[PDB]
Amino acid sequence: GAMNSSNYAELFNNDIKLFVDDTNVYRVTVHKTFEGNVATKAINGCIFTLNPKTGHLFLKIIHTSVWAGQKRLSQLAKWKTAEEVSALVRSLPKEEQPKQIIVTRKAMLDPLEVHMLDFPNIAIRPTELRLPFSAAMSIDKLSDVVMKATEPQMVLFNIYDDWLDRISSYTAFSRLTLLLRALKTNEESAKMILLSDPTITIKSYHLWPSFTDEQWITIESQMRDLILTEYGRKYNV
Amino acid sequence: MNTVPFTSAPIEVTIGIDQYSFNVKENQPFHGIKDIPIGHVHVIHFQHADNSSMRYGYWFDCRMGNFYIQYDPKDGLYKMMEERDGAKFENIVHNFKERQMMVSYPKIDEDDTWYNLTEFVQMDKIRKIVRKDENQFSYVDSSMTTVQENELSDPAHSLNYTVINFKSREAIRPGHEMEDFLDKSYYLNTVMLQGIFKNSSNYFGELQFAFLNAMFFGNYGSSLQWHAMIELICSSATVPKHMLDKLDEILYYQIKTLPEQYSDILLNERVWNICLYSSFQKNSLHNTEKIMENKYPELL
Ligand SMILES: CN(C)C(=O)Oc1cccc(N)c1
Repeated sequence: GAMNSSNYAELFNNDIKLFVDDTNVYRVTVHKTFEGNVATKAINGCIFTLNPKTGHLFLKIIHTSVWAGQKRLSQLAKWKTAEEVSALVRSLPKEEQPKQIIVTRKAMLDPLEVHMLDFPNIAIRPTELRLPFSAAMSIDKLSDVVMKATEPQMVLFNIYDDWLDRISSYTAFSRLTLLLRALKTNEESAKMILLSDPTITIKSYHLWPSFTDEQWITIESQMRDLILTEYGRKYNV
Repeated sequence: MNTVPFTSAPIEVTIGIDQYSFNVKENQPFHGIKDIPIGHVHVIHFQHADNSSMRYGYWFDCRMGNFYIQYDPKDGLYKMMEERDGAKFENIVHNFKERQMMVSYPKIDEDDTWYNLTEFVQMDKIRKIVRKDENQFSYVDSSMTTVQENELSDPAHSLNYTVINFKSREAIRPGHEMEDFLDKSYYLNTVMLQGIFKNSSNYFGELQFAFLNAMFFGNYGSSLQWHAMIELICSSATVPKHMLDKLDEILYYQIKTLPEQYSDILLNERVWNICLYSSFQKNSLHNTEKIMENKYPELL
């Protein structure tokens, strides 16, 4: 069934599961033509496929060539997403395949379900949560690998860096969702918070700064302030 | 013109014969129905006055035998039976006609309704959907479930309609996932028409039979089947032109005949709005769209 606030701890049990977000698969800039009409130019995108328990991120880069000569691209994007997720599952050993795939947008249910007909024991589920995974292209290293791609490419990351050595996956997911919510609500401010101090670095093999436990509390506190504010600046309160 | 003799009418019952119906009182001197047109299947159906629960009835074709109705007080229903003794039957019928104990199948001469509702329905195909091979006629009632319903429980008492499922390996060619899901022509023309039904007449016959069981018995699984068979054609970009023209005629007469007060349960809003306004064939059902818009504009 649908994933919501009530069954949130299920994300961190020992049944393998993946979130799939398709927001950033088909991306365009809209511009004027010489004749004064409007046209779109596509840019590279990505499927965001995340194991919330382990932090393993399967980032399938979608190169603009996959749209050449195709119609109804927003619709095709959902089926392309489902085809790539299906290909990913088939590439994993049986004992690594997910038992559930949770899609962040309901329009992905039927495309994924049809592509996964071969896997009747994998549950395809929606969610009621408003998860901020679109903001993954606000993470600099992830954006950089997507824009530089010259061909289809899968890139593997751990979106939690080394956090699981010190915190649980519940706490790591909550940190991730807070960082991404902040980046989505006010990217510039959020990015100021994370690196305005020049002595805290991002390791070459990591995505986020090497904060101590105490600095993470400060950082997390600053992100919640941002989110509350912008919610005022937005609604005037 | 043939006759179906009733042994008696011991319980008050509304009797249907095709799209006609009449009331019979407890122990009324009623001995059957005469002047039944040859050349068509027919259905004779029952709703007891005391228990509107369970509409039930029998599909039959008088060319296949001499059939009569006799009430069974143990099982509590009117049962169809075959009389194998031809001279016994003729003598039975002639006596009741002489005593004018029978109602007349009341067909208006201009009226093609029943032909138009049963054009492609054959008894031999009914008997494969309703399996009871010791009889030449077929029992159906409001509660019988379909094979597909059982998968989602008595196999002997099921409606064995052709299983249609748009998210199934039969419907979706590996590697044509998006193509086959958004344009069901493969599934309609290759899997179902060429593979399973053999021709469109058998397809239309099952569609018509499913509608009639939905209308006369309120059979929910039959209504599901009728809508699924409509949707499979409407959701196909490539349909033979003769099939579309015949479908429009079929549906038109079904909508024409439907009780105005049953449209709330017998018509699926989603299927009809999709078929008439969003599907590949949205512009191919002129007669059906005009009668639906003038008779059930609320649904849409
Ligand atoms: C088989 N049916 C048609 C039948 O028994 O009809 C009659 C004939 C004779 C007596 C009575 N009771 C009814």
